[PDB]
Amino acid sequence: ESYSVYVYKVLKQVHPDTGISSKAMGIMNSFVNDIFERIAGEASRLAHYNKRSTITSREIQTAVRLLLPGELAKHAVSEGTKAVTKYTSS
Amino acid sequence: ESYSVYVYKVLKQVHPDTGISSKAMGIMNSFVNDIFERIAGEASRLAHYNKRSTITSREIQTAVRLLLPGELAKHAVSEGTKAVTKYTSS
Amino acid sequence: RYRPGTVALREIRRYQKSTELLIRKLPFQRLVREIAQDFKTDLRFQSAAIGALQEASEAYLVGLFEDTNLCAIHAKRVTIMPKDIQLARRIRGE
Amino acid sequence: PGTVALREIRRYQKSTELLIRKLPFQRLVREIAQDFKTDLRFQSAAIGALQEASEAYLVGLFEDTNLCAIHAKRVTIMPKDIQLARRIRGE
Amino acid sequence: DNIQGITKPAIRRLARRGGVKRISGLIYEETRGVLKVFLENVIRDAVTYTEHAKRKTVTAMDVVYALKRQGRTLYGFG
Amino acid sequence: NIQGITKPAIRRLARRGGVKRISGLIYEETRGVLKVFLENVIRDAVTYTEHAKRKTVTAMDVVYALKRQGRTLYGFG
Amino acid sequence: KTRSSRAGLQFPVGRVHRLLRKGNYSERVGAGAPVYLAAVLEYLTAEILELAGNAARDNKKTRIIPRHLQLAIRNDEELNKLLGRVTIAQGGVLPNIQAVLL
Amino acid sequence: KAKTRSSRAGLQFPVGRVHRLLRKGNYSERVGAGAPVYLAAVLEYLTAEILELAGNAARDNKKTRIIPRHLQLAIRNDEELNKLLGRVTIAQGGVLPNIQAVLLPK
DNA sequence: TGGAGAATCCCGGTGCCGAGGCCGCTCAATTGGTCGTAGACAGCTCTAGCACCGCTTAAACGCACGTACGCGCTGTCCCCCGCGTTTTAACCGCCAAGGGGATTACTCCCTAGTCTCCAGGCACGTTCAAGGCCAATACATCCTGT
DNA sequence: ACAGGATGTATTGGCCTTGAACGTGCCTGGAGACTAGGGAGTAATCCCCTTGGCGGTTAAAACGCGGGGGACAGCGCGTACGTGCGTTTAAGCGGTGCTAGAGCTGTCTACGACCAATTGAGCGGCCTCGGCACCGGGATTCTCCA
Repeated sequence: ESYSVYVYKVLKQVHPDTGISSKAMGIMNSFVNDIFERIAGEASRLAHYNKRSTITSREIQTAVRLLLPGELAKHAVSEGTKAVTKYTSS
Repeated sequence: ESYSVYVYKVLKQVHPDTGISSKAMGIMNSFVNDIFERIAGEASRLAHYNKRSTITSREIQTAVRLLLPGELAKHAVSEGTKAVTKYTSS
Repeated sequence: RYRPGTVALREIRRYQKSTELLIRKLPFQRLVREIAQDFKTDLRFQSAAIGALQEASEAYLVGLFEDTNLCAIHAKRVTIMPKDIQLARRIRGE
Repeated sequence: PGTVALREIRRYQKSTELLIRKLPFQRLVREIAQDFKTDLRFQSAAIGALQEASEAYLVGLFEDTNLCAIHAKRVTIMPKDIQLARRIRGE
Repeated sequence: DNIQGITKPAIRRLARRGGVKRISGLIYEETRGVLKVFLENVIRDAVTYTEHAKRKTVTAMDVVYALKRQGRTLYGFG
Repeated sequence: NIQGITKPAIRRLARRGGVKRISGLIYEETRGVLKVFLENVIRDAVTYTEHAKRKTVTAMDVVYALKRQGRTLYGFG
Repeated sequence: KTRSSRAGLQFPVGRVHRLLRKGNYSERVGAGAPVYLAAVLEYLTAEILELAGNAARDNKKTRIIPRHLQLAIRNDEELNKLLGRVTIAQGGVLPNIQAVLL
Repeated sequence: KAKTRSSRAGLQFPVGRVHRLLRKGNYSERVGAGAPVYLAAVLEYLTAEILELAGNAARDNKKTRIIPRHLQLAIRNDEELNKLLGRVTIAQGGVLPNIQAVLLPK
């Protein structure tokens, strides 16, 4: 189980004419795994501090604001909220 | 919920004629909570790495070896093994 | 009249033997609130929160000063300069 | 002495290959591991990871050592510089 | 404004506990800037924690969590 | 086996670090530092290996040890 | 039909939900959290890949190698702050020679 | 008839409370019978070590009560405890007396 | 020296090997239905964070002087650098032989879940021995003229 | 080197307040005895992959020599920071009054966990062809001298 297909689709969206080697795709998989672990751990910690049993979108938003720096966090929050609104409208 | 009673019992075992203040007791409680969290997190990660769903004394032993320095680890392992043996035999 | 350096060593000995806070409390509280105003308005603070902030800040500054003093003796000097703070923070990753 | 040294700095900061021979490193790793467990087997990718990490660590340490040396108004690096960098790093 | 309440004698006292014997005249401004940056980071994290909990008051636990997030654990405040 | 880390190799590592001039006592110091680093990492990796009752040290073990020391490595699993 | 199509994403929403439910993070997981996490991960990957592709295009190359990823990460302040304690295999270093040495 | 699990293991730390804290921190789905007996023993040993050192530090100052200064001195004068608590700040602890040799009078 | 002589960059050829596309299959994601409990909201109580006032005195500020130290300059010498033989051993390709990593099936015993009982730990309400404080005082320490 | 001399500094002895240690009720949380299901401890097998040995080539390591640049010590000068005193400023301490907001309780609902079918998205192999690395071959460009 890896993230190769999705990284490839994102690459073809951003750069429709550039390929990627097999030793860079491992770097990208490691990157995704590390960021997932960071965000999930922070969200779990936030839920534990407040005596809650559920991880919601609010926890993920707060974890993103706590981990990511500066102007990355704002764009990440915008993308997340847009995705959730689109999912709920569907 | 705190660890004051047990810290006091250990104190009167090692130093029968010495007392403790309140801020020192707060520091001791923080210390116990911190080390508990460290060992529990390491044991959880060890269980997740090997695709097991239980935290046994084996994971606690390995976490103690990974976290404590040098002779402290050896003495902690000895104490834990003695406690588990005495518990099982009774 | 004591020579230049004696009172400094005496003060080092005095302040390395005590555990009290070295910054005044009201000015630190005002600074904390002023910094907090740029994140959220109408904020209230518990006393223990500002106490914790003061403890952490003073510990951080003392450690940074120890590293800064180590950087100055490496250059054959006894006077700390901003370059020493800048080098220590660069090596620390800050 | 400036010319060849500067050329080598330019050359080695443009490449990405390993800078330590691989047979000696394997022997060093295996010799160190003997003091923890006897009759140990290594994968051919564990040693590569160890070497990558070691080289990155050493290059960063030398980057810090150079800063200390320049702080002392020198162009040569000395053991005192490594020691100061490691003390400030918390190692 | 309020950064000037961190006075020169206070910084000299802090440097004496770090074992410094002689201090230059340009140290004080640098120290004030460093302290401002450190406080900004810690207070930002603590206020984020406070906002998540739907509260209007910053508590000591928020500061402890923030400091431990920044890798500076503090004993004695809970 | 520590002498297999040669003077030319340490010079190359210093050149990648942007170093112009090197003293003659640097090489032994570098050897010692490398030994300490390797000892810590390998101890943690073999501790991960003894758990799970294996006899072969894997790459994921060294990855876990490096992560546990705050030296996360990408590209090996 | 797929939970990724309803959110306009290319990252798997179901797999993230499975990984959240079996990693011992909480007892319950809400229905919006996988979507948020997948969107954030997709955004970060897109950022890194854009910068790396630009770095590869600066040279006359049409493939991304780890060197381009390293050059992209170190030349951006935000990504450098995020990935500050991470080592990339076969990435090298940024070429910088300090003055006074010339 | 009832006997505590700490009396069975010869401990002073609460095995029953550690068991509850292990099942409510989301560390696994099942917890073994001997894990809280091992963890409690380790915690008790570490507490006893720190308390012994701090009590000696307090007796060396003609005092009969431990204060944070004694804990800080004990932690920073021991090579292994210092490594275990190298990134920890102790409130009202202060620092270790240390002046560099070059700064002393000639 | 603005003339040499290596270093580097720019040009095609090329070939090879690794990325990218195509097809068969299985297992994990989607859908529909139900349930029980976690989170949401309203009403209530009362603790604690904020704000003002006046006095007192401990720090903060300011000022002038003289000294120790930062910084630049110069000289010596020795130790790193660069270069041309020899000499060592890493690297590569090939073959050979078990150790042990990785699955799979069967079975038992260990951990979760429930109900009942009961004692260990927590919140209050006195008290009397630590430790901080104040004069009072004999030593240990710094600086300087001789 | 040394001997007064003013100063900081380590000793007692006596009061003397608060906080540390103790004793009581009582209310949850820990413990005891069953029951039932699946996690994991054991065997057994297959085949990947690790280790070991060997011959040949050649790129890299080692060794020695000769010379210049850089580290380090000594000296002089001048700026600026330490020391001590007299003058302002605001931190600190109480006391009072006032809400804003945090913590707890009760009830009702909608959201998330299970569970059983079902089908297509995503690895796994198998090809196939161009990016890229390499390989010469000129063209162009940095360092040092009459």
